[PDB]
Amino acid sequence: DPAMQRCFSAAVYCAIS
Amino acid sequence: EGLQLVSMIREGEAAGACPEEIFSALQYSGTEVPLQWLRSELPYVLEMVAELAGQQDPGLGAFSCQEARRAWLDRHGNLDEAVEECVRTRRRKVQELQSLGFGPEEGSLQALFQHGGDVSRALTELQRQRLEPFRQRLWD
Ligand SMILES: *CC(=O)Nc1ccc(NC(=O)C*)cc1
Ligand SMILES: [N]
Repeated sequence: DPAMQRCFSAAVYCAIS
Repeated sequence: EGLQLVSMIREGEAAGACPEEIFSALQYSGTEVPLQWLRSELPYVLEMVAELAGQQDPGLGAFSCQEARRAWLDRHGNLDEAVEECVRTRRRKVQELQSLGFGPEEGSLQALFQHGGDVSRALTELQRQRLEPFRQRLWD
């Protein structure tokens, strides 16, 4: 789950950019 | 354009599914995740950054969405680096305010939260909160 939060944060930044 | 995905993802929000779990399952299914949904879940990530920063250092108070957003953007979404920069930045401001006679006991932690971490806006708010006790004690 901590890996899932890290993936989500990185994925949301890629989407924002 | 198969808009079935976002309505189903909006179902998951209604049922109360975690955004990370929705995302991780879509990635395991080889399904293209709609970028519009990921972008729209930025406030969730920033609230995630802020409370993780609160867990990392209780006693620096609550972290604002503005402070989490700056750390998170500057660290390019790296969650662990964003939390650490969030904490380090706030501790610097709490010390800056401390150097002006406004420590956590005087309410600096809450003034930094209420004003998104701007030291200038927090200092003006703290000055007012020193002035009003005098106004009501000097008159009564
Ligand atoms: C686990 C993890 O960090 N995953 C991940 C998936 C995709 C992306 N990039 C985009 O979504 C563009 C980053 C990280
Ligand atoms: N992006």
